[PDB]
Amino acid sequence: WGSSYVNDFIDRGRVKRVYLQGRPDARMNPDDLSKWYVRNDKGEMVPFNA
Amino acid sequence: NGQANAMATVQQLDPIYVDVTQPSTALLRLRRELASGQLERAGDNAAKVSLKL
Repeated sequence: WGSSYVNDFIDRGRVKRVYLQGRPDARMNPDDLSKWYVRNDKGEMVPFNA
Repeated sequence: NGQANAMATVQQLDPIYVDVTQPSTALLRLRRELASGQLERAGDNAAKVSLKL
């Protein structure tokens, strides 16, 4: 959600930024908060609403 | 005789099991709202399931 700016890259001889964020379909409503998963220590994905 | 690793595998592609998952808190709130409050009334087409790739 927070759109983390990760590093820089070159474009047409100019230094520009590169960002990282989920797609717009995945962050619009609170139940879309349940659509994201995290990997536990054992290696499986657990949903965010768990 | 009785080794762990196999030599080959045979599979039946028709039909296909689809094992899906859902969190237990979602099942809990669905079971709570299914009885308390408004009745969800699952009905006849509760068996119907369609998937996307």
